[PDB]
Amino acid sequence: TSMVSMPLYAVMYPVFNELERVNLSAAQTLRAAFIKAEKENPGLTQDIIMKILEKKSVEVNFTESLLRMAADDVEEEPEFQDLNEKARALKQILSKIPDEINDRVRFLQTIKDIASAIKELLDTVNNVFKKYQYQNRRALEHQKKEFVKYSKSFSDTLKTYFKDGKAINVFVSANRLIHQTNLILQTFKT
Amino acid sequence: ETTSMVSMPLYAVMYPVFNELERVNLSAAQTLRAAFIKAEKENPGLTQDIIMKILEKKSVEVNFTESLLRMAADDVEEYMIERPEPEFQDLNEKARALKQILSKIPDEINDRVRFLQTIKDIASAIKELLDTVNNVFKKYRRALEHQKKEFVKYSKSFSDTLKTYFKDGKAINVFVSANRLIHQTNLILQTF
Amino acid sequence: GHMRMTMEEMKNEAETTSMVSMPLYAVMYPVFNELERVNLSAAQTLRAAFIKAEKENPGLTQDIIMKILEKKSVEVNFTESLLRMAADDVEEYMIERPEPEFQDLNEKARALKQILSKIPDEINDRVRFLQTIKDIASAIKELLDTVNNVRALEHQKKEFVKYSKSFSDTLKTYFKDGKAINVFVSANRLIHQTNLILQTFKT
Amino acid sequence: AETTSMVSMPLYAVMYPVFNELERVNLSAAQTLRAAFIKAEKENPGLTQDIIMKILEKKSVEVNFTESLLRMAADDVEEYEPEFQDLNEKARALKQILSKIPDEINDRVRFLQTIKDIASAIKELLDTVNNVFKKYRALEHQKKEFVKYSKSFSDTLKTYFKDGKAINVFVSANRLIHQTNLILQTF
Amino acid sequence: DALLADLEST
Repeated sequence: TSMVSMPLYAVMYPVFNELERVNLSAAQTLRAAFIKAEKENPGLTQDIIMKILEKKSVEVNFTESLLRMAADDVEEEPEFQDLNEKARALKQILSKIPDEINDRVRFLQTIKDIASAIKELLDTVNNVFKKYQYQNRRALEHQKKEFVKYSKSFSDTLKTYFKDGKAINVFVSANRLIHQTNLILQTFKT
Repeated sequence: ETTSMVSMPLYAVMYPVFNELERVNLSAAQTLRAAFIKAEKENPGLTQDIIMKILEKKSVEVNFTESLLRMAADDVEEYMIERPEPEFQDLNEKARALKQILSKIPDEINDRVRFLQTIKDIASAIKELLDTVNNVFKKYRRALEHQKKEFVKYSKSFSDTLKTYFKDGKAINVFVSANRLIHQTNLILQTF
Repeated sequence: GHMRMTMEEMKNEAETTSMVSMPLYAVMYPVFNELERVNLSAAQTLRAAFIKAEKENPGLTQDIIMKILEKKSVEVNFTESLLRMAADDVEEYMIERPEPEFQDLNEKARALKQILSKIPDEINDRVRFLQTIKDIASAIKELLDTVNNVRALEHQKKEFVKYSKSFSDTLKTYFKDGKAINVFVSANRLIHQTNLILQTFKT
Repeated sequence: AETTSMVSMPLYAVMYPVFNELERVNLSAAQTLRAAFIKAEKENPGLTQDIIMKILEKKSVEVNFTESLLRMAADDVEEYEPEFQDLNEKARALKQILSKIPDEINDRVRFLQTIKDIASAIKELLDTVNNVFKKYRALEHQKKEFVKYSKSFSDTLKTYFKDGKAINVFVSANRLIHQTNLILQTF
Repeated sequence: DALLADLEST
């Protein structure tokens, strides 16, 4: 006859629901975990969420660090190699973001350089298409669109940032773009 | 040394969380800790994604916290005392008022001008509640006494959150503190 | 034994977090959580529909919920009808056997279900209802004897008496609540447990 | 399994009117949900009845939530030229009054006042629509719908004055707050 | 039997 437990369904459920694609069985075991623990301890989930939220700092600091880490080349013909520079360079600007963001002008310049960096990565990508047998570009064009979905996403994320002041979303987005940049490379490599 | 950097949040965020909850429900803590440790072991980076998704959903929790605060208006006379006298008349009401002031925070919290006006009323209602606390406190004992300590701490922790607000902007903590304060007030009125 | 979510449902659920949508999570989601074990297909299919419809029209679930609560009286009646209906088919659940004692148990079982099925019609006059509480008490005391005059069987004795106790509990709340629907549903479970006893002396 | 069994009647006595009502404002939802319920019920009858009972058990949860949603209406006052400014304003004002209902409902006069305060605000806003219509197409259909729930809201009120039952008011108020938004987007 | 007599008295 009350809602001490609302955040269990309103927050944690959708959280586990939304990872599922990542790994299904852990999502399940934890849902079950919180579910049992809430049943015995109404209010517990909420106190748990509130404490997580209190740690935003640490968490932001940590996301910045992954981002910085995300650059330096993680392992795994003239344009078999000279493609990788535009990847490398994009990854590099993205990884710098955390230390540019807190200064409007230098961040003004940052975005320009990323916009530059992707647009001209896009060109390196467009201008390499021609080197694969044209009757099998299924994965290529696929990955290009994906990378574009996320590049799109990144721009909205920039957009909301000036409205928000919520920096993490930028790092989070920028990170996803990076992985994305890796998938393109995994795709064009194979 | 052998564990991934991606797994850091397990130790920097969740362990601190479980160590606090251990102070209350050792089983809940143990089990939930165990859950996460097994889940992270299996999926280096999972905890970090759990955390990001929670954070992505802050607004659900802002609304929620604002909501309990606003609802408090109905529970303002929750836990009046049914002993009749001016020692208990003065306690009843000064708690009713404080609770009512606190539940009005959400309406004023945006008009920074009017909100500063409101600040003083709370400081006032609190002081007046204390003035009737240190009025019946020594009148009547050991095992039922520690509540006075709580209220003072939290009521300051409220103002500290009030400071942080004009710095931050994130009203949630103000809502959250405000809520705790209402709980503490009920706790005081619960002793009797 | 657990629902799975599509990429699109996952995407909807994330897009839909405004306060107006919370009943999707607070009311329906636990519903689907319980359904899950009984009917995986249904649970999943219905969760999918709610998620989509809610994304597309934040507010929709609440509208549906509030409309359903507006039909409390229809459900009250239906539940009365179910309870009324419950005391029938004396033949099927009964002990097939025509004996001096085995036919006598049927007779004492048919008695109880009958008082119980009549509750919706006695619950309004406190005097009659009061009487019916008594008559029920008898029917129960009188029946549990006829059982001990004639170990999974132990479990039924336990369950029956447990549901017997629960009915009293619910009863006690109604005089503090005026919500007859709790009484009916309750009575109706006791009738079922009475049926379950006779099932074991059929097997 | 061709003849419907008794235990499925809430499908028809409760779920169908809800969908038949919903249909009038949301075909895909109405169709998809009804379709889903029909299928489920066909495959495991008594299912609809079980869901309704789960939903019914949550009444009080549900009643809190509705009030709370009404109190919160306060923050959504930005939600979505001179004669414009007046409309965008007398709108905000209606929402702010309705959102104070939970506070005013317990009392004799305070509520009575508020009811007049509402009736003023409703008429006031109504007037400012024509200050945008009769000065500057699909707007007319809304106006009609708005007035319908405004009328519907007044129904609830005097009905409440018999019942003492509030959610009806909270629910009615919430829809009204929703029409007003739906007017304010219809530009 | 304790519960039974109790209910009966209720």
